[PDB]
Amino acid sequence: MNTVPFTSAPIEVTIGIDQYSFNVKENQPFHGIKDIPIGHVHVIHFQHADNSSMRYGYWFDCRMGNFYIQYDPKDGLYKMMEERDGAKFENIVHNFKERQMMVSYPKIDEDDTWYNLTEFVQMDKIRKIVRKDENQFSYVDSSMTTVQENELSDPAHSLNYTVINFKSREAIRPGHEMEDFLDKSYYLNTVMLQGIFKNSSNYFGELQFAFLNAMFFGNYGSSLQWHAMIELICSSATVPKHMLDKLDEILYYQIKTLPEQYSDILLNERVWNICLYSSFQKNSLHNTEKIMENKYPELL
Amino acid sequence: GAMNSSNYAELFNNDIKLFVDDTNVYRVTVHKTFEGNVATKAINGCIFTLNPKTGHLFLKIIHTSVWAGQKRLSQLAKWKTAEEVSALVRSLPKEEQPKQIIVTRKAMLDPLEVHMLDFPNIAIRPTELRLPFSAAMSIDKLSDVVMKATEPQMVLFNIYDDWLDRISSYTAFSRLTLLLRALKTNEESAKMILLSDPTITIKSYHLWPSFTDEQWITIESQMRDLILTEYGRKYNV
Ligand SMILES: O=C(N/N=C/c1cccs1)C1CC1
Repeated sequence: MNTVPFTSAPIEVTIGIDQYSFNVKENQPFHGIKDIPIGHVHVIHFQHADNSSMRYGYWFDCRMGNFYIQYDPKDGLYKMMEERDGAKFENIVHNFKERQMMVSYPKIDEDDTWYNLTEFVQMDKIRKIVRKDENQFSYVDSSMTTVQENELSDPAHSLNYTVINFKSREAIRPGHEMEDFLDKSYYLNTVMLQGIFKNSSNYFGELQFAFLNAMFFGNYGSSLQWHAMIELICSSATVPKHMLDKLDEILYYQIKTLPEQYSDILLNERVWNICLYSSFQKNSLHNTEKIMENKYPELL
Repeated sequence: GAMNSSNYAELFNNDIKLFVDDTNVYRVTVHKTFEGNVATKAINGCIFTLNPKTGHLFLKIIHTSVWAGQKRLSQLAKWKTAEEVSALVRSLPKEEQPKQIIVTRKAMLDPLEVHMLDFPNIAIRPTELRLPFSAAMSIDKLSDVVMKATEPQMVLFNIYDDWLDRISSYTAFSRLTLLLRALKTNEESAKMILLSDPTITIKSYHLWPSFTDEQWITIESQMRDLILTEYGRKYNV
């Protein structure tokens, strides 16, 4: 088990850790989060009591170093930082635990939710989408735009998702216009899987990270990226059978974890109706179709 | 953007543009089989690609053989149209390639766009206008060349005959759409009006009779007149 201590909590803020969250009061003696499960990525995220817009947060992996949080009164945000002095850090952690000023990562032992949402997400791939290589952890917020969004302004702050475009030369082989546009299999399997992602796990990984950014940060272009990567698979007549079954599990747990009140801002009607009911793979997402119908029949 | 009544005079500026209509590309007759089921037989069709400023018509004849052994023919029709439009633009010298292509039916957008990926600077646009180009096969000489064709074939026409020697593009296009509208809503009567007088002939290199200016005025009034009578009959107004 690992720990992310907090120096202080000077401003009222709702703190998220993965799918859990806690309200902390201005200058409440809060000093961090303990018992964080090793083995998966994690995200710690903040919504100030006074700015209900701007969500923001840090993706990290406790194996890659000792990380803590410190409010910066100049820039006005809780900042993640790395402590290189291992001894100094165990010392801070131990003292705060002794004083019991830390909340416990509240995992139910039956619950594989976070594993299921993060199965293919790897810290190394996150740091390629969020390029800032002086840090081991990755800052994402509500306002950050994607590279594809930027092509249609500041590139240092961009989400470098892999660009998917169904009406591009990349996606359409000359002489197979109609075929490739109606049946994206060659774009999925040769261009994206074999070409760019190298394997389905990296693709699922980006798909999942995009989802999480979409629902935890309210990041619009992440939601666009998640839907595009779903649509590419569902609009391909030829998908490896192992990908279809893994996809149905992946989407099931994403829909399951979805805030019911944001179902209409986070799920694109067209894409979902096409994947579940029109596409080549309409019959291959039974678990996903069953939870969508019982929980959001309106969207369909 | 979409083409509508507001931005209608843009048709007659000096930016090259083409209208593409696919309504006559895949044509069938429906008939009964010996066992009493229904079957279609295809007949030859055409892509109606028109420069509204110049009157140049690129009538690409679609021979039934194109359909042989193919499924989902109405969907394929849209892709074949786009493939042929694209081939037409590639065939044209650079200074003659259009800056816009305006499809008369929105279902052509994705196919043309995909086929025109090599021409990112050509804008594919829909239209909100209700253009009567489907009636192009009511023009006897165009129907005749389509139906006689034994192979794919491009045939070039000026759909304005020599009118531009005497009227603007704006006026020529209004006359053409008026005639085609009339031919659409009541072919028999429209054709009667055009040909009633045996002393007004069609030149061998023309599509329409050689009306004088005053006779065109009368003809247009007769066409107007027909279209509003028909609207009266059709809506019991
Ligand atoms: O337009 C959006 N609003 N999202 C709001 C959120 C606030 C907090 C979590 S999601 C994003 C697509 C989801």
